[PDB]
Amino acid sequence: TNTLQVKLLSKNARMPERNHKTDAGYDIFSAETVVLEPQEKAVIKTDVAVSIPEGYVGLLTSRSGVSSKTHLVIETGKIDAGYHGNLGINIKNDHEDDKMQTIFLRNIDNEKIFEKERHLYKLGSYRIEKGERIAQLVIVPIWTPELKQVEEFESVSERGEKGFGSS
Amino acid sequence: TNTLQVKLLSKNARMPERNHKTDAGYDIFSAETVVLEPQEKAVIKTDVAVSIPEGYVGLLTSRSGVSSKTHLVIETGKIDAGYHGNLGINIKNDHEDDKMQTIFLRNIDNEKIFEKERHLYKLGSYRIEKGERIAQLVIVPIWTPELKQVEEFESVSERGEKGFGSS
Amino acid sequence: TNTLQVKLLSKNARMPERNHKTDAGYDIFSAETVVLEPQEKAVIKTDVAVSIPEGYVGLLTSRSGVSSKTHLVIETGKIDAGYHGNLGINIKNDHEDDKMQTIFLRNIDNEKIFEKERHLYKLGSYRIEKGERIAQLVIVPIWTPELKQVEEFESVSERGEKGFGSS
Ligand SMILES: O=c1ccn([C@H]2C[C@H](O)[C@@H](COP(=O)(O)O)O2)c(=O)[nH]1
Ligand SMILES: O=c1ccn([C@H]2C[C@H](O)[C@@H](COP(=O)(O)O)O2)c(=O)[nH]1
Ligand SMILES: O=c1ccn([C@H]2C[C@H](O)[C@@H](COP(=O)(O)O)O2)c(=O)[nH]1
Ligand SMILES: [Mg+2]
Ligand SMILES: [Mg+2]
Repeated sequence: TNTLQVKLLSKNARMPERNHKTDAGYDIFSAETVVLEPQEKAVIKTDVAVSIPEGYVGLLTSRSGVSSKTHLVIETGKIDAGYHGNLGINIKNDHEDDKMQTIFLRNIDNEKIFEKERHLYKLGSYRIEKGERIAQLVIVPIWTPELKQVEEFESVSERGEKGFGSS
Repeated sequence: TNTLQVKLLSKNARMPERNHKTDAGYDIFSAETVVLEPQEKAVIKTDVAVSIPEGYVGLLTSRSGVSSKTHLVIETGKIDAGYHGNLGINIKNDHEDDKMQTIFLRNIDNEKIFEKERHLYKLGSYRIEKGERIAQLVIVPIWTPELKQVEEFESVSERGEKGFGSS
Repeated sequence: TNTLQVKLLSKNARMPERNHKTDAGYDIFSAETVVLEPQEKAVIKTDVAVSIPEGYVGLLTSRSGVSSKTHLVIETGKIDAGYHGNLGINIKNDHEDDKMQTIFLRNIDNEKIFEKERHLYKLGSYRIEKGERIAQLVIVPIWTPELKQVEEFESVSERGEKGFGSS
């Protein structure tokens, strides 16, 4: 009732963790090491399942550090109540593909990764390490009413049909 | 009270549909056939209006299939209580514009569209078909208090001024 | 209790404003003038602090006008209850870097900015002016339960492990 069921699907999974006791979200960790080149897309596995109860939705979203410092973009996942599969981090390296080469991959803090064994990478490539903190899960109540088709609404609003307005 | 008013604005509109009875969102369908080239932006019409009541906001957001499989990016629309206009899907084909040509448009499952009448397209172009399911609407309660300007807050938090932290 | 504490951190700050009395969000204004070139990223300062109470999260998100009309992309910030720092607008000019030059910067309505003193800019560059309305803050209640690790969930759902489905 004030409890959320969490299922760890492999040895690579980490239990989600809340930094401060009043923060919104539970930190989410990668269960896989992946390199993403510029423009490359992936669904990164967490090997974590949850059982969000009816009346709620999970928002599987970015962290402020990773999104602001790198070109790694996470599309917010709407995690349905009842979904018991592996939580997937839906991600793109949105660094441009400019055809330049470099010796340095970048980590999720945008720091150059110095390797003893030197290799050539596409400029703007990132490595995500297993066990790194790349997303968070925030759970929010939802309203799911019956839909009633109408020809006209039962009240006239101040806003009306106005949208996509200027600044 | 557990009812949402929905107004269909044309013959091309489809009534929004919830897949599972505990899912968060109502599937939203395009009322238009559009081709989007790489980097092209549009507001796609649903020809659907709704009357979200005070105390709530609608989140007009992506589906997991379309966002993960294509370069089609939907910016989450915050649908105001009282807004009675046509719901617009705010979208970009974020495929890079690399100047390559192809015979194949892609659908929203990222499958090549085979045509009897062959044409040249920009590589990374998508067609969205009228009646296709490209977004969803999730409704969430909101807190809208009066704002009280202060010189200092009435409590000291654990978090304090910390933000945009590392991993 | 129906009150939100707001702290103005400088003379460049503006008090957040709700357009209609039933709208979801409080408009948020830039405290800085910045030019963003294609692919450039920034955290734009508002010089505004807030004290979101426990049980809520702030969503610092785009406006419909700016996102639909420009290539300026704002990543939704999850503003923690207790965070008392300067609200940062996490932004990218996602206009492609095509190496073309122009005399015209664009404003956030995507209008060309005519200058008496003519200068060369990168095509797709935007200027954000201090005091312009570029984001909004929507506050939403959250559920933050204790996590209970399990080997199997206490109910079988209709959805099950299904996710990232087709259209
Ligand atoms: O970023 C995401 C988005 C969705 N899902 C899963 C959980 C959702 O309940 C399910 C939705 O799938 P469709 O309804 O789009 O098929 O996919 C994820 O794991 N991560
Ligand atoms: O993706 C979106 C975003 C907004 N709107 C509409 C409904 C909102 O209430 C209204 C907000 O317009 P402004 O307040 O930004 O002018 O625009 C949409 O239809 N789709
Ligand atoms: O777009 C954003 C995202 C986050 N934050 C601040 C407020 C949050 O509480 C804090 C989170 O920082 P980390 O927990 O990611 O370190 O950063 C912003 O000001 N703007
Ligand atoms: Mg891009
Ligand atoms: Mg979002």
